[PDB]
Amino acid sequence: LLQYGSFCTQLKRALTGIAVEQDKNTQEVFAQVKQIYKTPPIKYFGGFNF
Amino acid sequence: ESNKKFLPFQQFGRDIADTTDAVRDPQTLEILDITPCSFGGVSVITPGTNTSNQVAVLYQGVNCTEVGSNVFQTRAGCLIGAEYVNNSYECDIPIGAGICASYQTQSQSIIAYTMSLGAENSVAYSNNSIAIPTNFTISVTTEILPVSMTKTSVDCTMYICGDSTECSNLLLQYGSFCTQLKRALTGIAVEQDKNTQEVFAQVKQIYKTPPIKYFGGFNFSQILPDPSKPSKRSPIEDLLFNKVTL
Amino acid sequence: KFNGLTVLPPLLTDEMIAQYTSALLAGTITSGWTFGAGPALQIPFPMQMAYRFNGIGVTQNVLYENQKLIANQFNSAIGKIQDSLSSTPSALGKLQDVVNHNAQALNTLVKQLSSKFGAISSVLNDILSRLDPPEAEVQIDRLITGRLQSLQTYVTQQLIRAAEIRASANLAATKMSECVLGQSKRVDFCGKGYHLMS
Amino acid sequence: AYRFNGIGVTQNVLYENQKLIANQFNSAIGKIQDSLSSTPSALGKLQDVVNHNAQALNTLVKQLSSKFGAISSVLNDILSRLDPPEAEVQIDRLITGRLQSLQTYVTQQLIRAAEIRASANLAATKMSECVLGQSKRVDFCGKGYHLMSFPQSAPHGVVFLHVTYVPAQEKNFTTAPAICHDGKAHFPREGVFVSNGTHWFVTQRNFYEPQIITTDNTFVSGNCDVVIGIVNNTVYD
Ligand SMILES: *[C@@H]1O[C@H](CO)[C@@H](O)[C@H](O)[C@H]1NC(C)=O
Ligand SMILES: *[C@@H]1O[C@H](CO)[C@@H](O)[C@H](O)[C@H]1NC(C)=O
Ligand SMILES: *[C@@H]1O[C@H](CO)[C@@H](O)[C@H](O)[C@H]1NC(C)=O
Ligand SMILES: *[C@@H]1O[C@H](CO)[C@@H](O)[C@H](O)[C@H]1NC(C)=O
Ligand SMILES: *[C@@H]1O[C@H](CO)[C@@H](O)[C@H](O)[C@H]1NC(C)=O
Ligand SMILES: *[C@@H]1O[C@H](CO)[C@@H](O)[C@H](O)[C@H]1NC(C)=O
Repeated sequence: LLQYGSFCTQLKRALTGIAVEQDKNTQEVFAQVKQIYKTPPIKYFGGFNF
Repeated sequence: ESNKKFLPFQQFGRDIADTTDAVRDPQTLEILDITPCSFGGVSVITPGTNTSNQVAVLYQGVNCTEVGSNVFQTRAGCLIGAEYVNNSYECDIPIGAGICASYQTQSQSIIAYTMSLGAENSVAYSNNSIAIPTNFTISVTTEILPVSMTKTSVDCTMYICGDSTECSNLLLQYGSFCTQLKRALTGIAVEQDKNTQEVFAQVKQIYKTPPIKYFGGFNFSQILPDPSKPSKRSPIEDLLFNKVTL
Repeated sequence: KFNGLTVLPPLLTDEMIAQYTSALLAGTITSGWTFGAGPALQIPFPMQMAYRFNGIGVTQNVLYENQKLIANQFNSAIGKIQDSLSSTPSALGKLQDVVNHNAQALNTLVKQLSSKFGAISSVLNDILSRLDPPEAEVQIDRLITGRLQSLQTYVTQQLIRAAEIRASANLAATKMSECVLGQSKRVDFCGKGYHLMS
Repeated sequence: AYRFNGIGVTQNVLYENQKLIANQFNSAIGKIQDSLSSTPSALGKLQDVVNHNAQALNTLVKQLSSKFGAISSVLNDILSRLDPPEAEVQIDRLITGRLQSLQTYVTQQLIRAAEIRASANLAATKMSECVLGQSKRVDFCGKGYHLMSFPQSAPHGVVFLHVTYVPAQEKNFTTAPAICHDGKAHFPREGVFVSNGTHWFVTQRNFYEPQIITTDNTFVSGNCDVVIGIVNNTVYD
């Protein structure tokens, strides 16, 4: 197989790029805010139920 | 040892993937399960060579029992050469399920930790209180977007056969793949031109700025073209063209 | 664990994504759209909802005189959502298709290892221990070619799928930015009707 | 001032703060060159294209030295070293390998071109919507409240400079939904009722500017016994 060439390097590169893009997708979609806000202990909002 | 109920006439065993996973000993009638030996990949974590030469090694998906003194077991595998701490920082080098690694002076060493999402905050909601701003700020941000790429063309005969007539005659027997290749490359090049044409050619008139550069106190010298230099580019454009180099 | 095929864990765990979602919910409940363009500013919820009513083109007194009815309608609509999700069998087909496609691709790639491609056998170990070196290469070459072709096909299919997945993720990010952190005026972009919140 | 009115702030806010806004804009513009120069990976997106193209071409060129199961990887020697009736067996393998390499390269190029076209379409839409006008979409032309944008050209790409308005220096206040007077409810036309502790004013959206409550900035439209949390105070005429 070593005589054929360097197809496996290309395959590995493609798979690694796919994985990195997969991580970046969730990073872009969900990590929108830079602060971790917390809801108040009392759950009254004028009659709205959450 | 196998808990498999072999009928008195079967000899081997198979699975969904159709591979051997059980066998009976000819000398002693006993069913035995066969499992593949441990294997995996190795990753090397290191800062820049300008910083240091210390490295850490991650064996992916391997229990630490199978494989300097500091060894850690993450859900991504076995980590060797790094120390774990409670301190949570922003991620520096991603590793696995919420685990990151960094080069910290503590002296200098490689540490592993759990990534931190951000700073905790809690706004004071109430029945009849509001918050109103009393001042403002003007901010300027940048965004970078690619448009086009290089256009290339390939000759089949010169690449495959060079100048050999016998090779050309042999290749002529295969078919008409080269016509398709040429068509694809030509289409790619035409689309590459069309991308810039659509992005930049928005206006049909060439407007010119007035000779006097007064706009009520606003300074636009950094983005307007510079007539002193020959290529007529703004300083920011000069910096952009100098930064990107093959 | 297959033959050289491994699955890598994602960088972010499920708990971290849940924390992000909870932070977004708390911000949009306690501050409105202010926290999406700067510091978060407190405001009572009925005042914010009256502001949204004014945004869609209705005066505030319409809401302030119908607070209980609007709250009851919102509560009932929220309550019906769980039943609607549970009753429909194909409610989450889009998310199941990804897992089905990945499993099918991996199963096909694994199953391709049992083909002979024109050799005496599909196992290298027996050929090594049954023939001699000067004649095993002829059998080995065909297996090599077939397995290389299978790997190339799998990689191409994975790339083609990843492109579409990236497009869907970009659309989801745009929707999160425009429908959750603010109020949209684009028609049929954040639901059917006049958009209020998400 | 028209753009300030577009984002929801009155003109007198700008006309009374012209020098400060100009100074802030000048400083923000000045910091951009330093920000671009200091960051090493500021222009990675544009460098990735060149890197990918060079890597693909280098791999395609390097593939010409493989033998693919022949005596040699050079046709010229085989032609001058063997005879016609036996050179075809060696030539066929080289032909097949080089054809496969060319097909792989072409497929990769097409797959990359699709993504490049998508990015170009997004850039064109951004140029149309953020530069030729003022956008109200959130986080589409920067972070904050969009004011304007400026384009610049870069190798194989474009750079957008977005100018945005960010509030600052907030303060606590006490508010009420409506004001009761003479058995009549009063709602603000535009703004919100505010109180410093002893008196009630009406202020605008994103800038503290109290005003005396009058019939010219309110409408009655209702009664006093329906609104929850109403606060009663005098209304001047
Ligand atoms: C590693 O081996 C030990 C042996 O007792 C076992 O308890 C542990 O669960 C193994 N680790 C994993 C991740 O399976
Ligand atoms: C994190 O803190 C806990 C507290 O009990 C401790 O048990 C654990 O060892 C700490 N992790 C370290 C030191 O890596
Ligand atoms: C807010 O107002 C409601 C009346 O609708 C009242 O029941 C509640 O106690 C108030 N909140 C607090 C914190 O007192
Ligand atoms: C507004 O009130 C809250 C609660 O009293 C307080 O924590 C916050 O600091 C106040 N805002 C400012 C700008 O001081
Ligand atoms: C609130 O406004 C009135 C009107 O001028 C003023 O007299 C009063 O002092 C203000 N309250 C405080 C705490 O300054
Ligand atoms: C004005 O408000 C006070 C306090 O809420 C209330 O006691 C009083 O009855 C109101 N005035 C009238 C005329 O109802």
